[PDB]
Amino acid sequence: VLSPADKTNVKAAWGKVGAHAGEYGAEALERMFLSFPTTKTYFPHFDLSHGSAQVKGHGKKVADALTNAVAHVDDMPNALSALSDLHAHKLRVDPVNFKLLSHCLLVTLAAHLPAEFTPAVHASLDKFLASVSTVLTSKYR
Amino acid sequence: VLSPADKTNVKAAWGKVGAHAGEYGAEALERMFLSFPTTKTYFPHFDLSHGSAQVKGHGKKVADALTNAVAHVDDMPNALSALSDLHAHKLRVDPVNFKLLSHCLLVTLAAHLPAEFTPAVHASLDKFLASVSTVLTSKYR
Amino acid sequence: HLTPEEKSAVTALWGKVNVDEVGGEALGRLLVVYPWTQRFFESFGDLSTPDAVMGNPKVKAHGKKVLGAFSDGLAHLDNLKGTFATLSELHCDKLHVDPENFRLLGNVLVCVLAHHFGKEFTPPVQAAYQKVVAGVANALAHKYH
Amino acid sequence: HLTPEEKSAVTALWGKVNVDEVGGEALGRLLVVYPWTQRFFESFGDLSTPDAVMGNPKVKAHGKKVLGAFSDGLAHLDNLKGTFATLSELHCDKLHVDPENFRLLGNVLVCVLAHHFGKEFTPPVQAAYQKVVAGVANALAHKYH
Ligand code: HEM
Ligand code: HEM
Ligand code: HEM
Ligand code: HEM
Ligand SMILES: O=C(CSc1nnc(-c2c[nH]c3ccccc23)o1)Nc1ccc(C(=O)O)cc1
Ligand SMILES: O=C(CSc1nnc(-c2c[nH]c3ccccc23)o1)Nc1ccc(C(=O)O)cc1
Repeated sequence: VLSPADKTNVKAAWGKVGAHAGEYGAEALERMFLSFPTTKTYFPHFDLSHGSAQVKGHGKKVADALTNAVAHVDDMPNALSALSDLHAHKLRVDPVNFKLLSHCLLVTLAAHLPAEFTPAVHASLDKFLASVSTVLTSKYR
Repeated sequence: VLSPADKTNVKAAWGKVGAHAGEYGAEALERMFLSFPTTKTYFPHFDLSHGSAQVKGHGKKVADALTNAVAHVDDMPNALSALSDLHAHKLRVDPVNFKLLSHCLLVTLAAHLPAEFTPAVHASLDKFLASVSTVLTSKYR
Repeated sequence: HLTPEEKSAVTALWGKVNVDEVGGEALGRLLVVYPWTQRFFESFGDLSTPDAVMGNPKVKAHGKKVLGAFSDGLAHLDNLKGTFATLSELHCDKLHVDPENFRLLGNVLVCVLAHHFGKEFTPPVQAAYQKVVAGVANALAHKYH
Repeated sequence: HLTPEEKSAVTALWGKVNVDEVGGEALGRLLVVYPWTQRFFESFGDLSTPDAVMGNPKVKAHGKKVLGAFSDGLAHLDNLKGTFATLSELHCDKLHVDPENFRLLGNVLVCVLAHHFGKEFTPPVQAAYQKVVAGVANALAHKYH
């Protein structure tokens, strides 16, 4: 559960990400596939090589979902209802994988935001990604 | 995040517990202290012996809090905010302990309500206890 | 570790376990309560609802094998890592099951025992069984360690 | 189980890691991001705000020891479990730290290396470090296995 300060921090940090959101989504996926190779079992069709168009494309979709979650932070079950159906009901993703991707998104933000990735921002983003992850791993409709 | 069926199941199962709530809360605490002795670190000055009046009284408090959470399943951050203050802000309980208590509460219910503890009801209670645990471990005010 | 009196109380209760039911009920509850686990068992057919899971004969048959592995553990509490070595390779090296899920299945088994035994599944008896299922989960996860 | 190329990458980056500060940064961030961990550090004094934590001299001094332990692991990658035996007994048998918190601190450290090294902290360099922090956490948790 997010505090007012967390919501401010998330909106400010994601604002700093701005137009790079898609790039960062893609890099986070790449980091995840290299660090935690079992996650690749969810994307076997995909070309998972460095510079992959498929990873670039997927990364943009992930990023846009996160932007949507930020804009609807007080309405996440509703905003992410179709993504929850996909991840929790259809794909049955093991929740551990959300911890892995969330970590890799934090690493990616840390690597790109050396002037803005403060401890408080880190904290708020970690909570935000836990909240998103909880919605996407829940079947509630 | 709970589905409508989860909410129905939880209200029905906890409604069946009824007047047993405190007894079953105390039994769950006892199960937890015996099964997972590291949890006693949170209660260092308590009498945790079998039959303990302090465990009985604490069990009633936990049980009443759950009753409140069940009634206010769609308003839990508000309803449980003082308990979040207590567990997240003051005691700083490590979240793993919530898994352990939650487990012991499910064991207790299984042992006492064989007809009501169906797989679906077990699943819904696990999700409900996770939601309660998330509120109590979060700092959001 | 289990004390002698714990080991005795464990083996007495285990002797009364319905060997055709308890395993499949534990596996079924795992799949219902922790639905992501169904991804490992898709080949078992219809797991689309709680009742479908619990009425699935492959779940029942597989559960009987799982129960048998627990029985084998109970007969080898001083050597769980050796007893489960090949099972560990299957679950870690081949299936890549997250080890938290081993703990979840152990705890679901404890719930099923409580369900069957009621008041006879006392807090001390539970504590003994928790050591058992922790040992088994740890032994299954040995190939990750 | 790092490739030779992964070993040189890990070694090269680590030689640039400031021993006086990176550990304190990782511990500080652990205390801010995962507030329950503060319960283990009551003797450290003021942890009331992020600024209090990150300026706290006891967090910095302790973090230097944590970082020194990681340095030790890096010098003994083929025997992390032995390297960490004494610390494993402290953390598991005495302090009863939940092992997930070992993984959390390892991951915080990776976030700290990323912050510091930016473009140098490439996905393949991360992957090598992830094997290291997984091995350290596993070694620290040995006494639970
Ligand atoms: C922050 C967490 C996550 C977000 C916001 C997210 C978002 C998305 C989005 C937006 C889609 C595309 C939906 C569409 O095209 O209609 C998607 C698809 C998918 N996601 Fe995720 N996801 C997350 C975590 C995960 C994780 C942890 C995994 C597995 C490791 C995963 C596996 C997949 C798969 C397999 C697909 C379908 C891919 C395809 O068919 O192209 N997701 N996700
Ligand atoms: C379902 C989860 C939980 C609920 C509903 C809950 C509820 C409560 C309530 C209502 C109180 C106030 C007692 C009073 O006013 O006398 C309380 C206090 C407390 N809780 Fe929890 N609690 C939960 C989980 C936990 C866990 C997992 C731990 C630690 C293992 C814990 C440790 C404590 C402690 C140490 C106190 C203060 C006891 C005292 O010193 O008097 N709680 N809890
Ligand atoms: C923690 C205790 C567990 C025990 C004692 C156990 C035991 C076993 C046994 C005895 C087998 C049969 C091996 C054979 O036929 O040679 C097996 C197979 C299997 N187990 Fe487990 N297991 C455990 C946990 C899990 C968990 C948590 C998962 C997944 C979430 C899992 C997934 C599987 C799968 C997919 C198979 C192959 C089944 C098939 O398709 O026939 N197991 N396990
Ligand atoms: C995962 C990597 C970790 C490493 C490498 C690490 C390393 C160390 C080292 C080197 C010491 C000092 C030992 C000595 O002076 O004899 C120490 C002490 C300690 N560690 Fe850790 N630790 C880790 C994780 C954690 C976590 C996650 C917690 C708690 C949440 C924790 C809590 C402590 C405590 C309380 C002490 C003793 C502090 C004191 O009394 O001065 N450690 N650790
Ligand atoms: O933080 C958010 C939106 S993002 C998010 N993460 N977890 C939840 C959440 C809402 N209700 C739940 C029930 C149980 C478990 C978690 C949740 O929400 N909402 C939110 C924050 C503060 C309050 C308040 O101070 O009353 C109310 C609402
Ligand atoms: O299930 C509940 C109450 S109990 C609970 N557990 N987690 C949450 C929760 C609410 N908002 C969050 C934000 C992020 C992470 C988790 C949460 O709530 N509410 C709930 C259920 C379904 C819907 C819907 O279909 O739109 C909306 C709301």
